[PDB]
Amino acid sequence: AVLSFHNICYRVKEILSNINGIMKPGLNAILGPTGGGKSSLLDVLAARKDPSGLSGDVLINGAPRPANFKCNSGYVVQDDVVMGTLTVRENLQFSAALRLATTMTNHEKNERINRVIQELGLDKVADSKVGTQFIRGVSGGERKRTSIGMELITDPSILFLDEPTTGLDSSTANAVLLLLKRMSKQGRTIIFSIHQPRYSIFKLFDSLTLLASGRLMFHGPAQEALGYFESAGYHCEAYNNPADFFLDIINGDLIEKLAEIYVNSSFYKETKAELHQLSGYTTSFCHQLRWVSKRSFKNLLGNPQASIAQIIVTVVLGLVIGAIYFGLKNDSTGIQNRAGVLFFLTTNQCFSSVSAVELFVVEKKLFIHEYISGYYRVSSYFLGKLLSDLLPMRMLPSIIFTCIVYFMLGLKPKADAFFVMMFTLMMVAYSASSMALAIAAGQSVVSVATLLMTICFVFMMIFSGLLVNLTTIASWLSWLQYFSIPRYGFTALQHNEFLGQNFCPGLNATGNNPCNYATCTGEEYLVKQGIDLSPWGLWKNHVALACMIVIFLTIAYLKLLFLKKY
Amino acid sequence: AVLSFHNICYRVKEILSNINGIMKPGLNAILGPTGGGKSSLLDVLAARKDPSGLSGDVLINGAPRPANFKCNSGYVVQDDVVMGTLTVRENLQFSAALRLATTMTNHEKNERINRVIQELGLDKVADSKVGTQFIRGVSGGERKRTSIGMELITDPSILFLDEPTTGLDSSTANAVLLLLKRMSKQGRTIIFSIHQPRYSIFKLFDSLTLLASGRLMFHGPAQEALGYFESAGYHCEAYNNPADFFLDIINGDLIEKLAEIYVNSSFYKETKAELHQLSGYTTSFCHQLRWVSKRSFKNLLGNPQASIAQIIVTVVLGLVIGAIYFGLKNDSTGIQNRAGVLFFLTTNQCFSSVSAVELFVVEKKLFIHEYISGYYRVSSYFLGKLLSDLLPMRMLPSIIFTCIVYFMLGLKPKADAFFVMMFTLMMVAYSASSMALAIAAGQSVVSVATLLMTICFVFMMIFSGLLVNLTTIASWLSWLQYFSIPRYGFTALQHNEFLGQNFCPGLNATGNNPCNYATCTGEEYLVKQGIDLSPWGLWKNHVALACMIVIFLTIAYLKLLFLKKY
Amino acid sequence: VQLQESGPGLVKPSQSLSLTCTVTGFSITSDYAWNWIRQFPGKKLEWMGYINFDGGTTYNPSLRGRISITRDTSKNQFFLQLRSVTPEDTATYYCATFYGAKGTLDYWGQGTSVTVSS
Amino acid sequence: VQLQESGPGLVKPSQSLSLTCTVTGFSITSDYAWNWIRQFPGKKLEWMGYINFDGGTTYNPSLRGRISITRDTSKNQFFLQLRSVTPEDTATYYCATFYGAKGTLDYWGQGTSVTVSS
Amino acid sequence: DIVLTQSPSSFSVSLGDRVTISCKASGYILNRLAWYQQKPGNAPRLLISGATSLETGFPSRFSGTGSGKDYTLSISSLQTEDVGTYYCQQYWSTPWTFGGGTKLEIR
Amino acid sequence: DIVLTQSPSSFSVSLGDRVTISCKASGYILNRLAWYQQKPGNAPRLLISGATSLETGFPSRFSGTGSGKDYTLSISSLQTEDVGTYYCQQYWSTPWTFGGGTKLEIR
Ligand SMILES: O=C1c2c(O)ccc(O)c2C(=O)c2c(NCCNCCO)ccc(NCCNCCO)c21
Ligand SMILES: *[C@@H]1O[C@H](CO)[C@@H](O[C@@H]2O[C@H](CO)[C@@H](O)[C@H](O)[C@H]2NC(C)=O)[C@H](O)[C@H]1NC(C)=O
Ligand SMILES: *[C@@H]1O[C@H](CO)[C@@H](O[C@@H]2O[C@H](CO)[C@@H](O)[C@H](O)[C@H]2NC(C)=O)[C@H](O)[C@H]1NC(C)=O
Repeated sequence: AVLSFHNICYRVKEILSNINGIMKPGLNAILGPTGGGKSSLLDVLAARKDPSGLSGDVLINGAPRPANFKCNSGYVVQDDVVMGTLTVRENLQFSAALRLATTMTNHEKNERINRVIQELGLDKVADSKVGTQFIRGVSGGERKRTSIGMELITDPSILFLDEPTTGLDSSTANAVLLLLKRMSKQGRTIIFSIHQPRYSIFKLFDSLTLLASGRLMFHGPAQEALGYFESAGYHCEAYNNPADFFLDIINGDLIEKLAEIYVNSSFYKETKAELHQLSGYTTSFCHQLRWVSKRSFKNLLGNPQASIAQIIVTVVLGLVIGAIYFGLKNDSTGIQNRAGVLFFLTTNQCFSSVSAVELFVVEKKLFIHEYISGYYRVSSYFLGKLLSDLLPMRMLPSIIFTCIVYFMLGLKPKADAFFVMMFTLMMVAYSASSMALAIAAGQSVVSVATLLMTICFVFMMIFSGLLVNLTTIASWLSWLQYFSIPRYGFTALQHNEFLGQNFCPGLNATGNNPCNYATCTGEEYLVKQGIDLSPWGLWKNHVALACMIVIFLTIAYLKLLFLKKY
Repeated sequence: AVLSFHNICYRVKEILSNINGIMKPGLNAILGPTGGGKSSLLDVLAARKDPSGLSGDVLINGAPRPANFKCNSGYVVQDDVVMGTLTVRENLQFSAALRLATTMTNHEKNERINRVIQELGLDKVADSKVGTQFIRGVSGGERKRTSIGMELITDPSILFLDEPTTGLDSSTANAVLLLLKRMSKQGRTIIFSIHQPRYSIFKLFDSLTLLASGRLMFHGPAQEALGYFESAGYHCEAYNNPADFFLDIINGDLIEKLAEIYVNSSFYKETKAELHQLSGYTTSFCHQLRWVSKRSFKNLLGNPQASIAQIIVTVVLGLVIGAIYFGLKNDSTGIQNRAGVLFFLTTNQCFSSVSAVELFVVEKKLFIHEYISGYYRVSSYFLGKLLSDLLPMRMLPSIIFTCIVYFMLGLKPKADAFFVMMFTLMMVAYSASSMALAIAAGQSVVSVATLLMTICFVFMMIFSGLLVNLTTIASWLSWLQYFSIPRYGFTALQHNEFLGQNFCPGLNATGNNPCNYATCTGEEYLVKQGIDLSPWGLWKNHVALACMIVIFLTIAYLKLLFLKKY
Repeated sequence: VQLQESGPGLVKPSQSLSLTCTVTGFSITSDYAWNWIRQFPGKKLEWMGYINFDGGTTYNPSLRGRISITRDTSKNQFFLQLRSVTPEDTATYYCATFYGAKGTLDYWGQGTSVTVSS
Repeated sequence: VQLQESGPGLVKPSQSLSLTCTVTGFSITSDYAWNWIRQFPGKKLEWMGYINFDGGTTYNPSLRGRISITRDTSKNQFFLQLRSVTPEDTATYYCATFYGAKGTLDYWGQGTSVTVSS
Repeated sequence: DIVLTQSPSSFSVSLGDRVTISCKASGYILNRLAWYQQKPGNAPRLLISGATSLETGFPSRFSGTGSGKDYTLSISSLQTEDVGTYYCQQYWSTPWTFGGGTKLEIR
Repeated sequence: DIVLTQSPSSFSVSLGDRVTISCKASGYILNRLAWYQQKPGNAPRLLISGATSLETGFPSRFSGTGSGKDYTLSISSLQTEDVGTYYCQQYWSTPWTFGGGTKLEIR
């Protein structure tokens, strides 16, 4: 299962040079310094860098990079990517249901799952939880093991692998390394970039690519770097660890002849002989939604202290607000209370959606590793994530509030005059959280995202319609009031609630208002803020909130589609 | 400069056992596993754990732990503690001005500073910046060097030291280790707990304490662990690194005889012979304020993109608000605008103070390492930090706002009716930020702190006085309205601004109000919200905000004083 | 605009009370709010709630649930229903009429003398 | 309550204008707001600002800075100062008087006929 | 602003025809529209405030109606002293805008 | 609530002494205090609204003063039909609280 590469001159501005050498079966390694070219070479060789920077040829047993290459090549990321909240058996199933062909039945699929969990000994914990924050069933020793397995259901012949042991110390380290050694010669050409190994794991490599400063410096077998550096003229610290000795060479013991001293050695020509010798999606959309939805939903359930907690806090907020605004009399202090509680509800539906940005910034690493592999298409991931986490998390705090407070406060007592409030809160929640999605769909750090969103929400709240009479704003600023979501929410709620009311005890102003400074009816307070009264005057706010949703969602889908996946 | 310790039976529930052995001059080491007892032993031996858990005796050349021990013992923390924003020479001065006796003059102090920066070669960069985030003048190789120096101005004979090389790779690693080797036998008994060293630095140790699982397992010289494990019956991987070989022994190659196999060896009795043989603040308060203030102020200046940025954002907020509320007419839309802008200034002053919690959670590590050492007393640190960062950072956004917006908006045009607004904004800023200090004075993670503060501020804003008429709250909730800072700010601002106004064009209501539903004067809107009108009705809010400051500051000082400093 | 007060001039304690003030010359569902000022024998007035023109009410908080005002707007009446009568409130009840846009109890009834005794 | 309008009955363009409406029978600093309704020759009225009783003013936005109303409250007058007069506003000016608590320009002056021409 | 328009900008009535004048607003006025009655050579004297009331010194013929936008004055059997343009004038917003005003024609 | 108290709970005047009655509030009323005049056997009939105005059907003797808290009625040379208690009554807050009321003594 050879992987003869040839002249990988990658230019992002290089990061590499005319590398050579082939990686026969066994257990090939990439020693390197911390960040010279090692990880970059393992990325470029695993079809993980955009080809426009690569300016050379690679091969696969003699055929230049078939299209469905990643379909037959695993590549396990260095840091964990497995969903901790799910359990190992279900993680293996989720990896198996999306990437291997669904012409076979579920039966042989579970059969292969048991085959993998024995060829990678884990029936130890074949149903334990892995966990991230609030529960930690298994440890790293099994985390990396299930990460190695998660790409072994498809059974590729080239198991790419980067920095297996960074974060594991000696015991589990030797465990996973001997595991690699063993499951290698079932015919699997592992290619892994280790970070200062020991000598106890230096036993069996068959290959190692001492590469530093963007230039190759040795590509012989494992039992040859010792001899190569012997002929180079060093004692190598008679008792030492050579795998650290070579690094001790590169750092400060210079370079533009140390890289040069190798091409003249035997190994360059040794391999380059055979180099020049050889020189002459799968599934539907249905599954890719029906499984991403399951995984994200059961994940949401897995660590409930994140979401369920704010459900408790929204119940508490609803109850405390019902306690404060219990009466809602119809006297001069009725307008203040009524335009206060609706305002607070809208502004709280907004600000409490700035906590739904991590829908796409916690797992950018996971989404990216998944999409570079042939799991699904970005539209499927998007719709699944929405239907799983946005939809049933923003739909509850629109029913807790409007069922708890509506009868305590004693607002307009009608059926539709209640369902309209529920629906408008739902709409403003969805629209604000979708804007939150549109802003933070691409980043990886959440600081600037949360900052921009809090500033935008603060400005929208200023233009909401309570802190300033929207008719007295200057002409060249009144055009800004259309970008504000709290306006479209608060106006709809007001128009729902303020219509048939009379806020002046003893004075019937509906026939005519005496003294014309009084706001002795709901219509007068509603027009005084510049709000329509025709039935369109309400649903105009919903056709305007059903539009900010679609715009702020297609912007998010585009930001996901056009994101550099390399 | 021996440090013969004896039977350190620490119990937090142990973490150690009856350890023995002495640490003669040279360069003593603590190998250990990752976290068995190594770091804990180096902490307990450096007078860094509360003695109530220690139940044994230690010695210092024959005298049991003099009171001013840390006054003559350095202990350099593993992770960096140096202030990156300051520059190396000034960091060395700041370490020299607080901890060594101020009877000598500044002259010999700078002389010793040059003596140190040559005995620790750094005139290379003796004025470069170190930097944290936004500027990174020098690298780790000099960062750890200046951290080692920062405790060498006092010149202790016992230079405690934990994990010198964790985060430095080979070149600078060998640099600092050979530096330790060299500056050792000017008579300095370094005691450092290294983490899987190499053999190239395994040259000269004179001592090493292979300690794992809370129990000692070897305390001979450096050239003896090899022989001890020879007589133990292992080949030690003929070419290998022994410093990793012993760890390879402990992990899984068991224990309750491997610790037992040593006491019977020669070295236990070898040392325990001489064990049983030997068995029978400085400165004022003035300096400790005048220097912490300097350091914190120049640090604030060092990375200005943190503070100066929000000064830019407060200028922008002031200008945009002046643009929105430019007119402030005196008609029916005058009350709404006036009670909107003041509200938006107060709650703004509040929620922009939650960003001043990191005054004491970014450097809890630094404050703690400094106070365990005899630098200063906690009251000095507190007053210095306040006078340096709280005072001139919360005092500007109270002058940007009230000078930018007061003449654009065209509020009450008088001198004192302007300085009162400025002063009230200053008071509410100080009071809210002091509460922020009182909540987050002890923690180390800022998540739960920011969450609690944002919830408390939301509730205070609900009870502010605009979203609900404070006179219509039920009797058993009206007692809550006294805990709210936005209330005490917004009420003062209102009472300042609403007194002599007339908000009804053409109707003079000051003589008598017709139709009694009109709010045709400022007094009526001021009483309708339950606010006094006597001149005490305003300053009552300042005697109530000058009290939440003192309470929320003494709570912070107590939380700092009673914090576990171990 | 023209009120009249007429009911039983004696009750017993812990029983109830009704007073049936029949407005005339003005439809009680048209403009004003209508009150029930009561005056003790020591000549000191108490308010005792009102019923708005639409139907809403608001009672003097010193009367917790012991008062309830209702209106049979077909004959433009409005009634008082005071329950669990203590033998102390031997008042006079006067059937007052608010204005709203001026604020003063312009028109008053004639008052009956309820006597709460055995 | 009793207004009177009297000023120059001719100006030239780009010059200014003053009209000096002398209220009588009521102190202009006591209750009402005082306006300056002007009517074109095609019989179509325009508002043209008012001066409140305390001293504040508010002008018709269609008149940007071209109008400024002031009052010499010693003889309870209030003046109009229209600057950069176009030869089109050959109006009539009528010196109206707001009310505030009722809303209607109750009392009006007699109006002069300003003619803005060479 | 709020442009008050009176589409029937001229009428032609006989001495007794109960004629009405319609003054539709361009926003929401909420019964704050007042009617004046200019005569040929005098100052507009108030006729109706609040769109419903009257003014002492006027008959009971005149009477306002309408609400929201479409307000109308309704003269009842106009007598001889009833000629002369009629201007509506909202007073809800800040720039108080009158109307075109409708003369009256005696047959 | 707001407890309206009239410290001089009884007077003794002669037919012509310009007597005044003081009704100090317990909060801030803002000129919303009204005076009634009960006679011996009738219903309190309104006398002054807004603490300054009067009521058509009454002389120009009665006149209210004061502002903020300390309101006072001022009878001017009381005639013979002027006897009978006088109750102040705020109407600013929700429970409208009358006062103790001050009888009048004819010497
Ligand atoms: O009004 C502000 C605000 C402001 O007026 C000016 C500057 C600001 O930085 C804020 C502000 O941050 C703010 C709120 N903070 C955002 C985090 N809220 C989530 C609750 O933990 C959260 C809420 C909030 N107003 C109350 C509405 N929502 C309460 C959150 O539950 C504000
Ligand atoms: C407020 O007053 C108006 C009239 O001043 C009342 O009435 C109209 O009233 C008459 C008599 O019942 C009927 O035509 C209708 O009831 C009302 N019509 C419209 C279009 O409002 C009105 O009823 C009074 N308010 C209440 C709540 O009764
Ligand atoms: C509002 O009206 C009141 C009376 O209705 C005016 O006056 C009092 O007015 C007289 C006459 O000038 C003087 O005693 C004082 O000026 C006022 N005294 C008090 C205590 O207010 C009042 O001037 C009118 N408002 C304005 C702004 O002029």
